[PDB]
Amino acid sequence: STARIMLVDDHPIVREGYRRLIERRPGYAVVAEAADAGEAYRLYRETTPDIVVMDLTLPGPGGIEATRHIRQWDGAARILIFTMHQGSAFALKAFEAGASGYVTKSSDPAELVQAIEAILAGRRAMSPDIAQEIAEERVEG
Repeated sequence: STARIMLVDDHPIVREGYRRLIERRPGYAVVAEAADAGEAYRLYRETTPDIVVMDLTLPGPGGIEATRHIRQWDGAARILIFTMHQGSAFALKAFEAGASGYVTKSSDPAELVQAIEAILAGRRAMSPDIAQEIAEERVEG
């Protein structure tokens, strides 16, 4: 049940912590690591991974701008925004931009791999806290 992944985070050591987390789910290989949007686009084109995982916040343009760029080149691109920032604000955006998942970094660690798992399954991934915020906002809307 296999997969190649790209990580785009400007936090070189946390990035590594998350690589090691992702790779405990066997079959999953983190195949390119990027530190900003530019390097991301480049490496996407040249490894065309099964899924990219990106911060929302990047030195330069962030994951949402990043996501547009990549989708413009590859409309089927699977991107998971993974972030510390929350609020149905940004996730709606991220979504309207093409992201297939928006997960928060203080959710239960497991979230990350699950999300990746579900996106590859072909579904849209949302940690609880953001699902709650969006739903909660549709409810009083």
